[PDB]
Amino acid sequence: MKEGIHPKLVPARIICGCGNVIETYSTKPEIYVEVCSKCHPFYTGQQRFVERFQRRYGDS
Amino acid sequence: PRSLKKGVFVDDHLLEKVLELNAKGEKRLIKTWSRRSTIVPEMVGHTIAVYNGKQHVPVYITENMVGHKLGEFAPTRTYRGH
Amino acid sequence: ARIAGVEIPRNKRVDVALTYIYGIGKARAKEALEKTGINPATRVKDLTEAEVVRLREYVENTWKLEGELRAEVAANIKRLMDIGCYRGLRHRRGLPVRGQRTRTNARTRKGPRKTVAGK
Amino acid sequence: GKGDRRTRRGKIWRGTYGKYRPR
Amino acid sequence: LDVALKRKYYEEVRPELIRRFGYQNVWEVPRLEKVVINQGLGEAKEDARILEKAAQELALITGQKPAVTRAKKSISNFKLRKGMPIGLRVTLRRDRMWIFLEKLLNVALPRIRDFRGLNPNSFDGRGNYNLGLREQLIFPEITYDMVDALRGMDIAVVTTAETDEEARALLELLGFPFR
RNA sequence: UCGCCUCCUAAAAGGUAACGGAGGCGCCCAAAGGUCCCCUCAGGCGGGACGGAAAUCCGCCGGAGAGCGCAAGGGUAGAAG
RNA sequence: CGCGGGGUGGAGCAGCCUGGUAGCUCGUCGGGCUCAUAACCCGAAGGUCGUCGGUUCAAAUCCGGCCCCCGCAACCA
RNA sequence: GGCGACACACGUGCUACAAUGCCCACUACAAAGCGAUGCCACCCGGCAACGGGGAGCUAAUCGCAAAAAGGUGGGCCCAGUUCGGAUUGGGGUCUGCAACCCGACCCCAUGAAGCCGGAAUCGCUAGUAAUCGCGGAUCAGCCAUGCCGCGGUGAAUACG
Ligand SMILES: [Mg+2]
Ligand SMILES: [Mg+2]
Ligand SMILES: [Mg+2]
Ligand SMILES: [Mg+2]
Ligand SMILES: [Mg+2]
Ligand SMILES: [Mg+2]
Ligand SMILES: [Mg+2]
Ligand SMILES: [Mg+2]
Ligand SMILES: [Mg+2]
Ligand SMILES: [Mg+2]
Ligand SMILES: [Mg+2]
Ligand SMILES: [Mg+2]
Ligand SMILES: [Mg+2]
Ligand SMILES: [Mg+2]
Ligand SMILES: [Mg+2]
Ligand SMILES: [Mg+2]
Ligand SMILES: [Mg+2]
Ligand SMILES: [Mg+2]
Ligand SMILES: [Mg+2]
Ligand SMILES: [Mg+2]
Ligand SMILES: [Mg+2]
Ligand SMILES: [Mg+2]
Ligand SMILES: [Mg+2]
Ligand SMILES: [Mg+2]
Repeated sequence: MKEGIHPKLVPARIICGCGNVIETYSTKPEIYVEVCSKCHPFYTGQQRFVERFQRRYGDS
Repeated sequence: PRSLKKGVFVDDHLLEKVLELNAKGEKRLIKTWSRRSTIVPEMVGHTIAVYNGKQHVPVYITENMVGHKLGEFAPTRTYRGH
Repeated sequence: ARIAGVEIPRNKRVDVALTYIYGIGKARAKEALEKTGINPATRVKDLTEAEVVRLREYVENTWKLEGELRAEVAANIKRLMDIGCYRGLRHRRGLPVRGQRTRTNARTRKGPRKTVAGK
Repeated sequence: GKGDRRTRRGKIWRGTYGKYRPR
Repeated sequence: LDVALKRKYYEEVRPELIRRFGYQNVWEVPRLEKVVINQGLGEAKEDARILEKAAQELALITGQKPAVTRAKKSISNFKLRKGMPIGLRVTLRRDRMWIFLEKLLNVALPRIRDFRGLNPNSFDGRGNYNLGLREQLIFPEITYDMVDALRGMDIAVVTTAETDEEARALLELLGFPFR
């Protein structure tokens, strides 16, 4: 690289809602992150949050 | 809407030709005037001829017609833009 | 700090900073501050990064929210459109649905007034 | 405002009671 | 040089890849060369200052400052005089590729609003994969307190895999969320 | 119409006429000049936020159909770009 | 066929020379004042610029042909 | 079924665009008129609408009843906002044989136009105009912001 003009790219430690993210190798060490994904919330470990009327009215 | 626990309401002169078909073995065309009536699970698959004010409209019934009164699907006036 | 989606709120207050979330307001919120046992009248500018991650992961993982919620309302209509439902014809070709008269002001649901010509 | 049904001031106007106008 | 994905590529990506298609030679393996980020900014035509803040931002998230594309030919329908800057574009590879790529998967993508997956049809038929971003503040180095305007980029991912399924495999086992 | 340039007429050297067929010139450039090093096009197909036929990117294919300030002709990437 | 000027919202006229951006009066439409109409007042709409091709990055604008328009001219014989 | 259509045009209105203001707690001060085919105290479930029960009164006896502005304390800090409550999703509740067309109401989410309105133009001279609640008719319910009444606080200004 052209010595001078680049960002410094030191190893970092980064966080998320889960445990720490390890590798991190980044400009500006020690950043926080609202959502990283290895969760088993959020789409990895899938999980949710026609259907209704045949239940509620069925006898009533 | 319809008070829950009081129905739900299907005009029983209509229900009387569907539990007369779905739990019969005969299953074919029907032609009503009762749009005030709620719906299946026991009519879904039949073909009811609904009334608009002027004549009898055909509707096929599916599971996404969850609890819609029978006139939600046979509208009452004509526009066609211009 | 950030909540559902990102939807970063800040200074104002903590109880209102949640109105500014889509899918939440003044009711789905004032409860979820005692669910985390959190004083409302404090400000998202100052509140422990501890008590932030209760809320962040409380609400995202409580119910349908900003993204998945608008996702829900959308295909709820293409359900009513594409189906022939009356309430959904007033969508397929764009008019008021529940009740009111259309010989006068629908100018919210009907777009700005497009004058034409008189007899 | 006299038409915010979700307030005390608007429930008085409409004449109804609720969570925001109890008795 | 120890970067976790560079590690994870060699141990547990290559093996599962060799035994999945069956490779005579060690080089026939799909290898990950030259991911390239391109910020198309017509949004800086008369304002020159929009670019210099954009590039300080993009470098902050790649450890290289980008080079500046300039306008190939002059086109009228949009202002576009024939020499102007219309975007930034950085080629990063070779362990800078990785520390960028690994970061993107952990933090960036899961921070994308509503994220039901990465559409898996962007394979260009000779085994490279490109995708586009909306906002810049999904990366860790972007504070929401330095975004003067929201603007995204296109991302190229070049791969030595002669076909797309091997491109598909190389990237999946690398940890790429598809549909 | 009147001088200069390009093509054809022009009969494969040159030259060749008509109130024959068609176009340009009366400038421009301090870099659009010298040199040394480097680079290679138009176009098409696939891919890619705001990008639409064509702003930018990435892939393959592309021997010159691009470019060479301005008209045409000749020339030209093994460069004159 | 000869020279010259032109063709632009419904009418009439600018804009074209000097490429980027279509304007003025009237009319038309919606609303006012009026018992009512006109006048008057407040808003609005409305066009690819004869046409085809070329030029340029971009064409009402520059270039060629065509087409209509007005004007001038066809003398010695 | 329609009278409830919707490219649009006008009349009478309501609610607003906010800090003399919004919200929440506590706390007061009226009149008229209705109601034993009804008005429902008080208890219980319910966020609530409402539903259970149930006491009283043919009613200066009992009930609709809380009057609201105001008062007190406190929160919001000039922000399309805790202004504003239009539109739409979902969940219910009661009337009624029935609520798609086409009902009222409660709750959760949504928060739209609107930052005092061109030419024009209306009402009002005193307890009036403004602003705030309340009742009644019709009436199952109700599209009431309407109509007829009731009291609360309470201006400005008329040379001519
Ligand atoms: Mg209604
Ligand atoms: Mg209607
Ligand atoms: Mg409000
Ligand atoms: Mg009422
Ligand atoms: Mg009402
Ligand atoms: Mg009452
Ligand atoms: Mg390849
Ligand atoms: Mg010769
Ligand atoms: Mg003579
Ligand atoms: Mg009817
Ligand atoms: Mg009527
Ligand atoms: Mg009204
Ligand atoms: Mg008023
Ligand atoms: Mg009395
Ligand atoms: Mg209770
Ligand atoms: Mg009463
Ligand atoms: Mg203000
Ligand atoms: Mg606005
Ligand atoms: Mg109805
Ligand atoms: Mg008087
Ligand atoms: Mg008021
Ligand atoms: Mg009534
Ligand atoms: Mg009323
Ligand atoms: Mg009333």
